[PDB]
Amino acid sequence: VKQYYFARRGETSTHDTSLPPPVKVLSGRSIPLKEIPFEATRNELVQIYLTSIDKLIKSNKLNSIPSQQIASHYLFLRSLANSETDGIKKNQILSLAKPLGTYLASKEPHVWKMINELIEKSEYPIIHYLKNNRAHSNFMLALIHEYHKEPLTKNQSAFVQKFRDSSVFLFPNPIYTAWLAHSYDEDSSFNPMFRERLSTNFYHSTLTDNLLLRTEPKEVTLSSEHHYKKEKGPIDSSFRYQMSSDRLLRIQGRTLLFSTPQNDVVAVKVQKKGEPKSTLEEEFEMADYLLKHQRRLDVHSKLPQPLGQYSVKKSEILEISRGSLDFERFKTLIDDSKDLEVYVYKAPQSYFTYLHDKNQDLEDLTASVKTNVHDLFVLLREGIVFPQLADIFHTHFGEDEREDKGRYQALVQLLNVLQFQLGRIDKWQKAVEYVNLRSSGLADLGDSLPITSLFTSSDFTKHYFSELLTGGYHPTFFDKSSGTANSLFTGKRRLFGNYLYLNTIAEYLLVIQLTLGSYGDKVTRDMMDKPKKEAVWRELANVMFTSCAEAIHIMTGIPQSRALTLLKQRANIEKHFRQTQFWMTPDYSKLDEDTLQMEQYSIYSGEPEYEFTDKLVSGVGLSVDGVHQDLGGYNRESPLRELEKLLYATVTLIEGTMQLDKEFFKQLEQVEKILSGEIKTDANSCFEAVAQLLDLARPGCHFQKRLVLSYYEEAKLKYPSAPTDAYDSRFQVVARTNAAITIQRFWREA
Amino acid sequence: GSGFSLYTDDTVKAAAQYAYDNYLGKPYTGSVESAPANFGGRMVYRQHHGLSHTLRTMAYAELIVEEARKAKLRGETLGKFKDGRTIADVTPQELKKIMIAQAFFVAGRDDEASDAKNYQKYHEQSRDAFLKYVKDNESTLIPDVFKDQEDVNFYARVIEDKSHDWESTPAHVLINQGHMVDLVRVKQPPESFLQRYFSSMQRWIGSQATEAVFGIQRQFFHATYEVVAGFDSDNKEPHLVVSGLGRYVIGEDGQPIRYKLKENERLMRVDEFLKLPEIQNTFPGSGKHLQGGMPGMNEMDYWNRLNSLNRARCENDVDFCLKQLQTAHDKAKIEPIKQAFQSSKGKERRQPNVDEIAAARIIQQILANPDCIHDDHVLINGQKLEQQFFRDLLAKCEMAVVGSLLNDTDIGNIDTLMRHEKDTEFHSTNPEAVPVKIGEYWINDQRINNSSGNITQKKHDLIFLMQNDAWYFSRVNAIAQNRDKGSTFKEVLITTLMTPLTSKALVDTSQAKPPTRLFRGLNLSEEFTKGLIDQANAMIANTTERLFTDHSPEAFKQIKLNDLSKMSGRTNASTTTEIKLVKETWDSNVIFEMLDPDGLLHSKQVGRHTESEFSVYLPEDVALVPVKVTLDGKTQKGENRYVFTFVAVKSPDFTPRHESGYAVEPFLRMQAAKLAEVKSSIERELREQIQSARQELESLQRAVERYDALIENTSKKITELETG
Amino acid sequence: QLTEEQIAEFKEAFSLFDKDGDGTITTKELGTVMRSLGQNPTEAELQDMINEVDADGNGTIDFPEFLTMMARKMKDTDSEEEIREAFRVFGNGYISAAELRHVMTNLGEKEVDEMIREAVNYEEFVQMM
Ligand SMILES: Nc1ncnc2c1ncn2[C@@H]1O[C@H](COP(=O)(O)OP(=O)(O)OP(=O)(O)O)[C@@H](O)[C@H]1O
Ligand SMILES: Nc1ncnc2c1ncn2[C@@H]1O[C@H](COP(=O)(O)O)[C@@H](O)[C@H]1O
Ligand SMILES: [Ca+2]
Ligand SMILES: [Mg+2]
Ligand SMILES: [Mg+2]
Repeated sequence: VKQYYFARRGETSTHDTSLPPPVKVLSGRSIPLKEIPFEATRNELVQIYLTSIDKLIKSNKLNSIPSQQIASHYLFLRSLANSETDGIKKNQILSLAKPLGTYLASKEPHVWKMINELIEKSEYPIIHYLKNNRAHSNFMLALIHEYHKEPLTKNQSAFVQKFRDSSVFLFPNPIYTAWLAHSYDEDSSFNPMFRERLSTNFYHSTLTDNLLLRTEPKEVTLSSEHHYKKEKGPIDSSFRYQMSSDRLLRIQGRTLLFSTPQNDVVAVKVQKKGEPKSTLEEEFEMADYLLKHQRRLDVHSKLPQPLGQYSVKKSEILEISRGSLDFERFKTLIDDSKDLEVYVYKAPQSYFTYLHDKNQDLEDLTASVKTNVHDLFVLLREGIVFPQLADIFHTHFGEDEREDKGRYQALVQLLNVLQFQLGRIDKWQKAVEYVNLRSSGLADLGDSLPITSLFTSSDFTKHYFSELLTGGYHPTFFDKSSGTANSLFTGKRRLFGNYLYLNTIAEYLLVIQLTLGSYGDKVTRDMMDKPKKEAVWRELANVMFTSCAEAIHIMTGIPQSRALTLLKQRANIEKHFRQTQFWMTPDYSKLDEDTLQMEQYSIYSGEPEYEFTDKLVSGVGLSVDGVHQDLGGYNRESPLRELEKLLYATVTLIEGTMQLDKEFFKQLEQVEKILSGEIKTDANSCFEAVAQLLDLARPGCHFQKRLVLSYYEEAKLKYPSAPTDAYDSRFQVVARTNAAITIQRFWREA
Repeated sequence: GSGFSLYTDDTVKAAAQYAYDNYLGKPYTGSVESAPANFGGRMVYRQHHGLSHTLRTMAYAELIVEEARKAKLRGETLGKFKDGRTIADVTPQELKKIMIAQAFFVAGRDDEASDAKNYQKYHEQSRDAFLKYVKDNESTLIPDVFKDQEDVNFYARVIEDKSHDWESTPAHVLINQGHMVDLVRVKQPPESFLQRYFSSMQRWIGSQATEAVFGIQRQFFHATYEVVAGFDSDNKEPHLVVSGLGRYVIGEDGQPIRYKLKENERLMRVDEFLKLPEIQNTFPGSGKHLQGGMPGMNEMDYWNRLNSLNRARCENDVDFCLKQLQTAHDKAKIEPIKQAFQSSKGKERRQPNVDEIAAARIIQQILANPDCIHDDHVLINGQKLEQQFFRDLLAKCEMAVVGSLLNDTDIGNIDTLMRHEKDTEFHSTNPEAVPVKIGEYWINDQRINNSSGNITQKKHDLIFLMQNDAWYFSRVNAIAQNRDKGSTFKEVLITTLMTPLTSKALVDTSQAKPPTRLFRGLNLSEEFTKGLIDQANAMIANTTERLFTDHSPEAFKQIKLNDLSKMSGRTNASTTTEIKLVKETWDSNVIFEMLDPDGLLHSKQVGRHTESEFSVYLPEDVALVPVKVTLDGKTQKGENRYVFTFVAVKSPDFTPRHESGYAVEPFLRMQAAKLAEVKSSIERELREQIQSARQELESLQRAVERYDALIENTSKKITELETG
Repeated sequence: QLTEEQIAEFKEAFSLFDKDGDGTITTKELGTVMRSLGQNPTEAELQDMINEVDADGNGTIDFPEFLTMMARKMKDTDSEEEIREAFRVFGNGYISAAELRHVMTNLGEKEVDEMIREAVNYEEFVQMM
């Protein structure tokens, strides 16, 4: 009855074990590829910034620069000094910051008052000071350029070239993680989009990149009782289903559906043209494993019951399935050999209706979608990945010689060098035509991989993600002084599994989105009342946001309502509604240019519109083949901008929450050691440590702050004869919130 | 130029949204012609002092500032304030403060009453609303946009308008004149109010800038679905004196006196008023007419347009109205440029010219017979062609059409020529860059990558070589643009041979349609950058929209006398649709942004190697006319980055005027020598008939044992190719 | 029977303190989880609890087991003195009602109509039940 997972998460030294050698082969030259270290380069740039601050102070012309910049510099210096642990460096940073504080107090009393108010709330006041569009201004880089009178090294130049939209990209790990976590707060108005009259810069993916480059390599250990670890005997049984065409319900793909007196369905899945018997055996075994561990894993879908796996004469199959109206086409799919292998199971009828079937109502669709999402993500936590839920392609033109092989990549910006946004989805509706998400729940369970196939070289990752595993090359990366091409991207060879994990999560969510869009498109096609169509599409958008919140909750454990609030901070549900309704229906194909542009104005409010120099085919819209609609013009980006923002927000929330928890426990260990006498330091240092631990708490989470308050009380008890006027407002606020929670709970109970 | 703009800045938009949500998007709390109106089924509560009016006033302020900057940059003298500052000296921060104040000017109104007491009450309420908004958001304004509370108080006092002070500071002038000029649409006598406002604004910026402002105001009205009133100099309505109401009257004799209900006198009319010497010598609108309404539609269509759901959207959605105004402003920026030049017939490259068919044939023979190349010259069956001949070919032939004249046999003969040459080429930039041999490189590349020898793979490899291998394209571009220093004759010959071939390969292998916006990166020194900025400012300052006067000749002269597109053409320039790529790979300190809404650039995509990269060979009939120059941050070295925005405009006025025969006379000499050789071998009238015509292509085409016959057949075919 | 918000808080804390993410928490992290959740077990009580409920030869606790543990512990520490301390945080014995609306609207879990109509001597309201 125990509920737990057969997979454990830990950390390794590097994912770079048996990868392709880091070499680019040109016409006849071999160019070695080299990594630019991230942490060392960032530290070098921070030290340069400190020297520039010293130069500024020596130049003693602070009255000539805006007070906002001085406040930014002072707050960052205070936060960096608090982060730094070495006594000498901390003292140097504080001495370097003192003159700015003196000048501000003397000449800007109100700015000084605001700065002090921020200081009393946090050990890293810079992160709260940058909870808005002020994060779009890179004061660190500006000062570095102003006062650094010598060229930056190649590594520093590359780092500056990559991370330049904000100065938060130069923060040390705890400060950057805290800022990223808090940027999703309700009081936060930050959104990663810098708009000017010239152009608009979306850099949401840069936050995820800067976060991922700071993480340790991850590893997943599968227990000896896992499906992919333990060995199982052959399929021992003598079952032989009796096929009678007088009760043949229908033919679905390469499967024969017969009826039963019990109202269930018997499905006979016949061997495919090129597939081996091992595929059917694996499907059988996976079905048994899931049916056995259903209670342990708490899977809500209706799993099929497998009955047997054996061989039948082809002539018999042809005889039984002769009367079906799809017999001719079903003939081609099956193997042409004399003898055919089969896999037989029993399932309810809803197991064969697809999740986008129009005959469902919105409530049933919502329930089925919730079931499918929950099952997918719990099985992901258990170490099983379904890379073939749907067959989604970015393009088919020259797919063989493409690095991606034409497979759509959810987080394209992260897995490639010099890719800036998601691309077109070819024949989007046909991608989820036979999706493995069914009304009952999951299906086609034999097409799964172990999660360890993402963190190591394997057929799947080598086939689809060779660019990530090999290293990035561009002529501008080539340094003639060494004969090597250096890039920050090559460093990802050490951590590619971390990227592929989030890519899989985003791919699941994208498949869900495409299925919902297909349902909405089919349902509203023959409707006439525009309000009814709008209501359908709005409900579908709500379902999508709820699915993303469920993914976050299952991955991190955040409450679903809070996860939805955090997502809504970053992604706009109204815009997603509008964009999905517009681009996923053929109506836009029957408009002239003026009306199309006028509608797009409302579709993308406060942002540039979607431009395409393509010809719309009447009745379909954007399509390269002319019969099947696409999502995006040829060689352009996908028009669903809010969907990309939502996917990136989801993956960023999950990864950043894990990283923030890691930082929080790292600081908690130091606090505990200090508070038990293991480390000898005065009262001020202990209170500083506890305040930092408080600043490393989850946004919107209270029990963490309760624990920190208890540790603060214990520390204050250990140092009764010490001043705490600095660390009193914040803990008083925490205590008041605790009391409010207690009162609310007691009242609502009665 | 700067990043800040009304249409993209977020704090101004937030201020406008707050004003609309709290004050402007609410029903009037009184009864003076204050009944909400219906437009397309949606309610507009304040149709005269609503959101559209405030957004239009803010747009007017920004437009006035930009026109003043242009006028100063034209060398005109502008009105001064109590200190030496003029309107053109207003900085982006001051403009932001002025616009945030302007967003609250009419917030405090409760009715449409126009009496003094109600005026003062409403302005007091507006001042209170502005102060409350600033106080509520002081956590992000008082340190950032406003210097301190004293500056906020200054702007609040401007909003209060206690004393009718409309000239003390730039803020007073901008706010008051924007608010006043927005009402030209409604005032029943249009000519008098237009003259008054033109005179009031002309003393601060000038006549040309005022005309531009009032010309763009009409476009703003059209974009916001507001009626546009016509201007009629020959109007018989009595003239109205805007200051107060005192009408002008003429004495009994007939002249003006320098209600009266005088017995034998009548009120002066508008037409008479506009004829006065003191007015017609300063008002450009005297004796001129403006057609009212939207041109190209009847009265019924116009009435339907003005009464539509779009009017309600403009009056109720801040972002929608801002986008409408932004689009109108961009169109008004582009329109005068096209107005100043003749109209292009089509959008296709012209047919081959006689001077270019000969060049194509010469290139064909050079490729087919690599042995014809010597140390530094080309001895082609009689004629010695030197470096300057090929330089003139590069500088005077449109190599796109020349490449269109070539066939796949040239792509094949590339291998023969490269095998013959095996010479060396040098980096144009960064001389200390380890030169390389070109023939060996091409042979090795073809041997390792294209063993089958198919033509399409050869075209792709040539395009790749042009797109990469700095050692090749740096020299080729430098030679093509005549910027090369110390170039060998072999390098010049290779450049002139490869350019049309690369164009032909790009045309053949390209499949995507031309994008409407492209970016190119250039690495330039500070002095050259300053020269370029001066040239671009000269372009921009003289381009204004017209109301009455026609200023097209000045803009045409300045653009023709200062064209900056010379440093873009003559080569297969590489561009990209994504500026992020430019800022991420090369980080150039200068960036050229080309807009091609019409598709005049014939941009060809470069195969994947790079999916966003295109190649442009600027047509001789197309000019790149700048529309703005912006300072956009700094490069990774810390140098200023400048972005020049150009608009591609095609007109015959930009067609270069070259002298023909630069490539044909050597050609006709070639066939003349060939005929003389064959006939000297022979030794009959054809020889003297063809020889007698010397270096006169038209005369030659008038004029024009088996091996000899083949020779004359070849010469004939050459001549009929030239004539065709 | 535990309230939905209590269940959500317990699930979040359990997931946070599950370091290896296998769905179970070891015995060295139970004390920290309890301190975070509000209940501060003594060393004797913690040792007894560990040796009682986590002596099955595995040493790990699954979430339903943790919920049973928490309900059992709360069954004997529901004294009203905790509510008295909560009210005392905000020595008159009469607490301003103007503060109650502020707190109940801008603190904790966000019904205030019944709060204002009930209307304040905190001890008297406690006895009101
Ligand atoms: N439900 C269906 N209805 C009709 N044709 C189908 C269906 N499912 C698959 N096909 C067709 O049959 C081909 C072979 O089926 P396929 O290998 O995809 O089955 P599957 O996904 O393993 O089965 P299932 O999802 O039922 O477990 C597909 O490529 C498609 O062309
Ligand atoms: N595999 C992929 N999945 C999704 N988008 C992609 C993929 N590859 C490229 N893109 C995007 O598609 C657009 C066209 O690039 P390309 O297809 O590589 O020519 C760009 O916006 C790319 O970032
Ligand atoms: Ca565990
Ligand atoms: Mg399937
Ligand atoms: Mg399958």
